[PDB]
Amino acid sequence: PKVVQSPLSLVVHEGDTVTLNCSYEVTNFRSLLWYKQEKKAPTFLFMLTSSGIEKKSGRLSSILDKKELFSILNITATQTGDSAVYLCAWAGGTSYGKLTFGQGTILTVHPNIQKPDPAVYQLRDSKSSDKSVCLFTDFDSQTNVSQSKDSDVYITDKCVLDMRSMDFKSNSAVAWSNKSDFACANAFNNSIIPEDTFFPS
Amino acid sequence: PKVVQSPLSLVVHEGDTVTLNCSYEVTNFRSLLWYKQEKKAPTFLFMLTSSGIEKKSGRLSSILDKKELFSILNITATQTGDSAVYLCAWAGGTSYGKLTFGQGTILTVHPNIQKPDPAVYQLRDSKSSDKSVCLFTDFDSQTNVSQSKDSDVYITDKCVLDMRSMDFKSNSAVAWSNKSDFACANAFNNSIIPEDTFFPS
Amino acid sequence: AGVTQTPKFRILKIGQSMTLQCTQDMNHNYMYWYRQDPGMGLKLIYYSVGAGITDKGEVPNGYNVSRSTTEDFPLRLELAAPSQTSVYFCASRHGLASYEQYFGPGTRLTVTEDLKNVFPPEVAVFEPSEAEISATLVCLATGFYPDHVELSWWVNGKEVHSGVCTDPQPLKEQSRYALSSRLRVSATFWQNPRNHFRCQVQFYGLSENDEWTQDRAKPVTQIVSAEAWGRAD
Amino acid sequence: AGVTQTPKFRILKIGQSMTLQCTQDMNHNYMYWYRQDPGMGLKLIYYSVGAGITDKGEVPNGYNVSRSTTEDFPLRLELAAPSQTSVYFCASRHGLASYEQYFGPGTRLTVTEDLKNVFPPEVAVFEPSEAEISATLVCLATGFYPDHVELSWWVNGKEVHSGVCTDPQPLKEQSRYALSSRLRVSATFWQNPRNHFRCQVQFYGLSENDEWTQDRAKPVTQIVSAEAWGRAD
Ligand SMILES: *[C@@H]1O[C@H](CO)[C@@H](O)[C@H](O)[C@H]1NC(C)=O
Ligand SMILES: *[C@@H]1O[C@H](CO)[C@@H](O)[C@H](O)[C@H]1NC(C)=O
Ligand SMILES: *[C@@H]1O[C@H](CO)[C@@H](O)[C@H](O)[C@H]1NC(C)=O
Ligand SMILES: *[C@@H]1O[C@H](CO)[C@@H](O)[C@H](O)[C@H]1NC(C)=O
Ligand SMILES: [Cl-]
Ligand SMILES: [Cl-]
Ligand SMILES: [Cl-]
Ligand SMILES: [Cl-]
Ligand SMILES: [Cl-]
Ligand SMILES: [Cl-]
Repeated sequence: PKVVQSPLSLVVHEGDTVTLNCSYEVTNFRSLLWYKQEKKAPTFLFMLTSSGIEKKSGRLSSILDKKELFSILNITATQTGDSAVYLCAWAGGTSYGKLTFGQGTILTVHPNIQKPDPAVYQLRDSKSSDKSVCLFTDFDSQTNVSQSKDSDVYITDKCVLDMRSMDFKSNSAVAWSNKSDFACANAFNNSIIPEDTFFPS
Repeated sequence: PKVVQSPLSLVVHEGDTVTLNCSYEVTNFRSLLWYKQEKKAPTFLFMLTSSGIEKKSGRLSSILDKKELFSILNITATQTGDSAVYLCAWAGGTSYGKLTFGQGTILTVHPNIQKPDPAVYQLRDSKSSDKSVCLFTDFDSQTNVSQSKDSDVYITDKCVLDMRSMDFKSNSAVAWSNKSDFACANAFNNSIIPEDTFFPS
Repeated sequence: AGVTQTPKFRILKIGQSMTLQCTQDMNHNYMYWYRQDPGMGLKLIYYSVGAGITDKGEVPNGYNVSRSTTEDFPLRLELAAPSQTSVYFCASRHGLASYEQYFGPGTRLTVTEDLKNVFPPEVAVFEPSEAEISATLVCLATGFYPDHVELSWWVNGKEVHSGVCTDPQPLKEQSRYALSSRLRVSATFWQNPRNHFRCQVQFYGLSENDEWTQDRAKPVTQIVSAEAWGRAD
Repeated sequence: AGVTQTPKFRILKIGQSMTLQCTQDMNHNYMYWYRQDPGMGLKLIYYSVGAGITDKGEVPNGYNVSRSTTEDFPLRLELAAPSQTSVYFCASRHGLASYEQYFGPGTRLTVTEDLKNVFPPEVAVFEPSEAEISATLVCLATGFYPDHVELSWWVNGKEVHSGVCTDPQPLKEQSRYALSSRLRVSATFWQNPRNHFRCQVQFYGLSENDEWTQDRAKPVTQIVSAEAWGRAD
C-alpha cells in the first residue's frame, strides 16, 4: 500500500478542471512521477523531486506540499483527447531505483456538441451478398449504449470523431449482422434513444 | 442551459472527499437547492438562498460565493451508503416558483475490504429439479463484472452487503442457469478473476 | 407525516384512464407533480400555487389536474400511452420565503398493449455451501412482468436488513425480468436447524376483470416467497 | 530516438521460447522491463542499473535476462505460458539525480495452445447513406484471431487521421475478434467519383512452418483492405 490515488474513476464534460489526489508512504521516499497513459506506453509528465513546491508545465501543475501525502495536479480546459489513466508513480528506498505504480485514475472527458441531430441509418457493402450495417450518430455524449442483445449480433460503444476543417466533433456507434430480417429500428430497441432520432421509411 | 453540474460521473474509494461544482444562469435567479437522490424520491439537503455564504450541515457544507456561478459542496469520510445522484436544482424568475434540475452528479463510493478471500461457489435449491446457482464473492470492489455471455444465461453486477455486528462488508455477484452442463469455472471465464479465487473440486 | 401519494405501483393497457392522488396535511400552498425516467431526467408536469388555481409545466399534455382543496393536488391520465410509463413524484413547496420542496415516496406505472405480458415472479432460495470459511445464501425471483416488485428477507418471522444485499436493477430475459438478492450470516447461525429463512417478494399486478393472462391463471397483486431451514451439516 | 524495443506483436504456442530486444542510444545506465494487462496493472519484472549487472523485480520467474552492453537490455521467455500473454514495456531511467523513466512503444504477445485458432480478418467497406444531411462511412474487420491488428484509412493514396474514429477495443464473437472503424467527410467530397477510399488493416501473424491453420491456408503476417469509390448520387 505504498501509493493510492483518488478519484478512482472521473468523468467530466469538456473544459472545467480536475484535481487528482495522490497519497504515498513517508518512510522512506523520493520523487513522485506523474505519467499519462492512453492505449499505449506511458508519457512522462512531471517530476516532483525535493521540490517545495509550486510548479506548472503547460496546461498542468504538479504542485505538492507536506501535507505528508498530497499532490495537487490541476488541469485547465479539459479536451476530448485528454481521456486517459493518470499515475503518480513513486520512488523510495531501499535498493534504488524503483517505481511503485498505483491503480491509476481513469479520466474520461466528453466533447461538447451544440445542436444534436441524432439518427440511425442503414448502409450496404461494396461487393457482397448485400450484408448491411446500421449506424447511430450525432447524439449527445452522455447517452449510453447497450451491448449485444442475443450476443449473436454485434454492437460497439460510443466513439467520437472530429474534423479540424469544419470543427465538427461527432459521436457514433455501429450495430450489424448478416441477416436480412435485421432492421435498425428493430435492432436497437434494447436501449431507448431520444425521439430526436430518425427512422427513414 | 440554466444549470450544469461537474463532474458528470465520479467514483471514489471510501473516505477522502468530493467537491461538486454547480453552474447557473445569473439573470434572473434565486436559491440553489441541493438534493441527494438514490433509487427513490430526492432528499432535501441544502438551501442556499441569499446567503454569503459559509454554511455547513452535518458532514456536508453548502458554501457558495460569487463567483457568478459556483457551489463548493464539500464532503468528509465518504461512506458506502453515500452512492447517489446529486442535484443542485435552481430557482429564478419569472413565474414563481419553479425548479430547474441538471443532469445530476452520479457518485459511487467503494467500501474498503482489508483481507480479500475472493471465490466462486455453487449452491442448490430447496425442493427442485436440482437447478443451481454460482456465487462470486469476497473480491475487491474495483474488479469489474461481465454481462451475459450468450444472453441465454444470467449474471448480475457487483453488489455489497454489510453486517453491523461483525463489521464485515462483502461484495458479490451471482450467475445461474438451469442447465446441468453449467459449471462455475466454465461459466465466468468471460472476465478473468484474480488467482486468489477458489475452484473446489 | 409529510407528502403522501398513491398508489405506489400501477399497470395498464393503452388508451386507458388513471388517477394519482397526492395528500399533504403539512398545510402547504404550493404542490407539484414531477415525471422521471432514466434518460429524460426529472421534469415538471403541473403545479399549483394555491387551492383552485393550477398551471402548466414542461409537459402539460397527456395529463390533467383539478385542485379543489389545499391539502390534495391529484392528477389524471385520460389516455394511457407507452410514453407515459414512468416514475412520478408529488412535491410540496409550502411556502413563505421558502424554496424547500419535499417529495412523496414516488409512484411507478407502466403501459402495455396486450396486458397478457403480465407475469408473477418465480421465487427460489438456494442454500450454500461447500467451503464455508467464514454463509451467504441467495434468492432468485424469475420471469416476472411488469417490473413492480418488493423483495425482502424474513428470519424466524422477522424482517432483517442486517446482512441483506439486493440488486438495484432487474435482469432482462430478452419483458421479462429477473431479480436476485442475498444475505450473509455467521457460520454457526446457519447451522442451527431451529433457524428459519424466507425470501419474500411482493408482486403488484392486476386488480379485477382484465381478464387474467393468456392460458388462464391471473397476475393479481400477491406475495410469493421461498423457504429454507438450518442445515446441521 | 528514445527507447526502442522489438518486436511489436507476437503469438505462439505454449512451452515455446521468445526473445524481446530493447535498445537505447540515449546513453542510459538504468534499463527496466514492465508487464501490463487490464486487471493486474503495471508491474516490474527485471531491471539493470548498469551493463553486466541485473536483478529481480516483482515477477522474476518465467523470465530471464542477460545484459552484455549498456545500450541493449533484452529479456527471454524460456517456456511460454497463458499467464504470460501481455503487453511489455522497456524503460530507461538513465540516470544522474534523475528519476525520469522513458518507455518504448510497447510490445504485445499472446499464447495459445492449438495455434490453429489464428485467423486473418475479413475487411469490408460500407458506403452510406440515404438521408445525408451534413457522409460517414464505416469499415468492418471481422473474425480475426489473435488480437494484433493495425487499422487505418487511405484516401486517394494517402493516410488520413482527419475524420477517422476507431474502436479502442475489439468485440468478441463468443477468440474471435471484430473491430469497427469509421470516417466522416463533407457531403460534396464523397459525391466526387474521382475520390477513392481504402480501409486497411495490417494483421500480424505466423512467420513460417506452423504449419498454417486447420483446413489449410495460412495466417501469416499480411495486409487486408477494402475499397470504395465516390458515388455520384
Ligand atoms: C488527499 O487525501 C488526503 C487523505 O487521503 C487529504 O488529507 C488531503 O487533503 C487530500 N488532498 C486534497 C488536495 O484534497
Ligand atoms: C466551477 O466551474 C467554473 C467554470 O465552469 C469555474 O470558474 C469555477 O472555478 C469552478 N469551481 C470550482 C470550485 O472549481
Ligand atoms: C382538464 O380537462 C378539463 C375538462 O376535462 C378542461 O376544462 C381543462 O382545461 C383541462 N386542464 C387544462 C389545464 O387545460
Ligand atoms: C538466467 O538463466 C541462466 C542460465 O540459463 C542462469 O544462469 C541465470 O541465473 C538466470 N537468471 C537469473 C536472474 O537467475
Ligand atoms: Cl471452509
Ligand atoms: Cl427490492
Ligand atoms: Cl436488520
Ligand atoms: Cl438529407
Ligand atoms: Cl487500430
Ligand atoms: Cl489527416
